Amino acid sequence: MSLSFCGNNISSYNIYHGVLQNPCFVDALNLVPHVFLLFITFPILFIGW
Amino acid sequence: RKPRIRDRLPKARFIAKSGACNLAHKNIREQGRFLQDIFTTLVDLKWRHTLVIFTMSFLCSWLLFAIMWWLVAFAHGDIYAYMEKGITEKSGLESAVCVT
Amino acid sequence: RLPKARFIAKSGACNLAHKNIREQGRFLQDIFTTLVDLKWRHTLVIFTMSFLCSWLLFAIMWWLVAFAHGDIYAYMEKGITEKSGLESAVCVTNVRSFTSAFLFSIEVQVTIGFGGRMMTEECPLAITVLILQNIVGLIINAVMLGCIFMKTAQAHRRAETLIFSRHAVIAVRNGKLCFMFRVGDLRKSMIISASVRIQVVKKTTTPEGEVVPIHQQDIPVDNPIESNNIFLVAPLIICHVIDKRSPLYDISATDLVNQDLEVIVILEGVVETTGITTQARTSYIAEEIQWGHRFVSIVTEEEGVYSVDYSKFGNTVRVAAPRCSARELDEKPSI
Amino acid sequence: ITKTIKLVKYWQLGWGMSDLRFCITGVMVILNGLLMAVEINVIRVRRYV
Ligand SMILES: Nc1ncnc2c1ncn2[C@@H]1O[C@H](COP(=O)(O)OP(=O)(O)OP(=O)(O)O)[C@@H](O)[C@H]1O
Ligand SMILES: *[C@H]1O[C@H](CO)[C@@H](O[C@@H]2O[C@H](CO)[C@@H](O)[C@H](O)[C@H]2NC(C)=O)[C@H](O)[C@H]1NC(C)=O
Repeated sequence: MSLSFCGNNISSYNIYHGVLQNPCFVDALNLVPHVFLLFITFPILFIGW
Repeated sequence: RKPRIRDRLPKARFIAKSGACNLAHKNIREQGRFLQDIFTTLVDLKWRHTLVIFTMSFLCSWLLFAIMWWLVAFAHGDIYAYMEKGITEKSGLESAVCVT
Repeated sequence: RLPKARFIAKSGACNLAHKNIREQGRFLQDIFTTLVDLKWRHTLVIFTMSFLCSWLLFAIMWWLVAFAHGDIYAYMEKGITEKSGLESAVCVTNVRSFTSAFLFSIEVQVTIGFGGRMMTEECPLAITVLILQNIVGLIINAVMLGCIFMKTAQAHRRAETLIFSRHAVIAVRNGKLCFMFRVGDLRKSMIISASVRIQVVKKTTTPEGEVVPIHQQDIPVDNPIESNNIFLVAPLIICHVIDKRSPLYDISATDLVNQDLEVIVILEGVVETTGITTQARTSYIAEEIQWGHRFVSIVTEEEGVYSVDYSKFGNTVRVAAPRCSARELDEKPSI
Repeated sequence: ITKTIKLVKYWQLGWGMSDLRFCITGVMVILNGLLMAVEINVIRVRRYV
């Protein structure tokens, strides 16, 4: 029942065969840049100049 | 005082009875608002806003570096090594789970 | 060629030499004072470098300690599974390589302390190193917290931003010669208990044959009760009546050009926003005083509230004023 | 940069010439590029050293 970041099918996160050549890692890295933007933006726009 | 009624604007009030300097500066050489200015606004906040910025900052830092750690424990082939339920954790010892 | 240097540079910052001064040396108190007064772009570097160097040095010491007792030597030669290694006198459980010792440091000083790396009571050297590491960590942490807070505390103030007019005007007022300059403000908080002073500095002799190359001769700012204090919220014109008792009596526009002289204007007050004393200065040289150019009004009359401007700060309209002396000014008042 | 990596991977697989998911990604890349352009232009246009 656990939520799956990369889907729950077993061992579908078997990241052999190249570090970044996996069907899921690309999405995650793209999400990392988006999360970074939101966090920095919220902290500098919750005060204002 | 209808003349004064229409003269409500025409009035020699250099400083308002409150005390402020009711004036108007213009045509000045505003160089900008350099970064450090924002930090000064951080000092002169009120308690509700200071508490909010405090807690929000701590939580944002925690979540951000947690996301980073999540990626790290992903790339090292760690989450998969744990997900292998052949045993309670069959080959999870030698694979050097990057973060235990 | 090079004109004799102004006892005060235009922006301030008295530029005078200082030769044959006996050295006062230096003190480490001074290094600390230099540390506190840094700017961010170097504080957030010296701070980080202190931390990283601290961790690395103590990790090296830890590695040596785990070397002497042979912690590494026992660990590496391990049999299948584990019978020989765990039970013997290891000094720091589960340190077996540099990176491991590094992690042990970073877990000890910064107070993380996970638990995979436990320390036993069998190696006095280990106890002394732990004590020393912890004390060093506390001292470094305290001083860096102090520095960061001092910046967060005394950054309520900024660079001195006070603006004098560019030029000076010798004008006519109340049927007499007069001296005028403009003093304004761009800051927010009105200066509290401000004061203004004017000093003429020129080489003088003394009839008993003695010279004093840069005299200073305070001179009276005009005011209806002679009070050096001055309120300022809009640009002002700090005047100066001229009389035969004032040191400017002997100058006309003809003799102004090639004349050795100066005026230094220094005004001081305590800004209330930062609660701190401050003083600003200017200095006008002979060639910088446009004669006769009476000042141009600034304050207007907008409907509800008065208004001022700053683009036309030094606009000098010109009017007729006598081109003659001041002694001769009262010698011949006929027409 | 994340999108470019995603597109090359989206590349090698060659699921389709126009397989829809490849089509979208491409669109997102170009707008991103246009935004990069504006940032550079704004640097020059306003105060830049
Ligand atoms: N509108 C204004 N905004 C900012 N500063 C001003 C303004 N008007 C005057 N000043 C200050 O007064 C001083 C004398 O200014 P003045 O009216 O002579 O302009 P300027 O010196 O001829 O031209 P600039 O100010 O560009 O050098 C200047 O150092 C300036 O800092
Ligand atoms: C998890 O399960 C899926 C199936 O739901 C697997 O993918 C396919 O499964 C078949 C066997 O039924 C295998 O041959 C291949 O792995 C896939 N189909 C092929 C190539 O015929 C796979 O084990 C996991 N999911 C993925 C990534 O396909």
